[PDB]
Amino acid sequence: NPWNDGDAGWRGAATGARANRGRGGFRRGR
Amino acid sequence: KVFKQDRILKQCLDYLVESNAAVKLSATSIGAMLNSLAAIRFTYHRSVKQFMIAISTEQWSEMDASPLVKIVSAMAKLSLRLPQVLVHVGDRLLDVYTFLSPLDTALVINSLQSIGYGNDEVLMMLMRHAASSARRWDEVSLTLLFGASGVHRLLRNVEVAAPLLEQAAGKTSSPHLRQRIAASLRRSALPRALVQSSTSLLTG
Repeated sequence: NPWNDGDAGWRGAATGARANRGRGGFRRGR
Repeated sequence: KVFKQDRILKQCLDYLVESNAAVKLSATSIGAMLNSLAAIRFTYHRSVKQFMIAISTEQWSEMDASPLVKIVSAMAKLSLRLPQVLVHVGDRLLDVYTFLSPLDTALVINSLQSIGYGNDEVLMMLMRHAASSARRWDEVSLTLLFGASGVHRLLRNVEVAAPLLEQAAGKTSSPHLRQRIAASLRRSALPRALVQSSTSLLTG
C-alpha cells in the first residue's frame, strides 16, 4: 500500500494495546 | 540478575499499594510483575497479598487466558492461598478455558494443584479439555501435567485419562517420570485393566 508511505501508525504505535500482546517478561528492558 | 534485595521491592510494592495503582494496571503487566517477584522467592508475602487483594473484580472479569494463567502460576510459586481470588480465577476459567494452549492447561492444572484448590468442577473440566486435545500435547506439557502433586485425584474417569496416558507412553522418555506416572496410576481410581495395561506400557 503506497498511501501508508512508511508509516505503521496505530498498528505499529507504542499504545498500551500493542504493548500488551507479547510475553517476553520485560527482563532485558528497552 | 537473580538479585535478591527484598527491602527495595517491598518499598516499591508499598508505593504500588498506597497509590491505588493496582486497579488501573494491565493484566499482562500484573502477570509480569508477579512472575518477576516469584522468580526470586520474595520474602514479604503480606505486601504481595495486599497488592493482589487490592485489584478489583472488573479486571478479573475480562482477563485474557495467558495473563490469567501467568497470574495463577505466580500465585502458586509464591505459596499464596487466597480464598476470594481463586473464585474469580475459577469463573474466569469457566469463561475462557477453550482458548488455553496445552502448555497453559498443564500449567493451570499443576499450579491449582500446588495451591490445594478445593474446587473439583473446574479441575475436572480442565482435565476433560486436556483429554480432548491430547493429540497435540508436547513433552514439557506432559511433564508439567503428570508432575502435579495430587495428579491421581484428577485421573477419575477412563475417558479423561486414556488419551493422556497413551500420549505420555508414546512421548515421555524419562524413567523417573514413567515410574511416577505408574505409581499415580496404581493410586488412582481407574479401572484395573486400564491401570495394568498402562503400567505394562510405561514400565518394561
